[PDB]
Amino acid sequence: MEGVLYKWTNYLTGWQPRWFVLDNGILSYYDSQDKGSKGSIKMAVCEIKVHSADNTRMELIIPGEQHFYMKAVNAAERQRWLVALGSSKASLTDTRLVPR
Repeated sequence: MEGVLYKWTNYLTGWQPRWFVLDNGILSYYDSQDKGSKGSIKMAVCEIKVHSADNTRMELIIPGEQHFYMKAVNAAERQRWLVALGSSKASLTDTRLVPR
């Protein structure tokens, strides 16, 4: 699978588009669909977090190593990425009650 996902940089530069490519359990990310990758992550050790409130955002977390925040172009895209990235994983759902 391949396509654009936005990567959260920081509060100032915010969402920046990158080209992502999933192959053999490795999610690689490039500046543009155009020589070799400029980065990658091992899906095998990665957890994926998604909030019920939002339909495009997702968070990749490598326990003990790091956490990032991604955003698909649209809701349909995100689902597509989720199936590809996480169909083999188990899910754990938590609900939190907070002051209004």
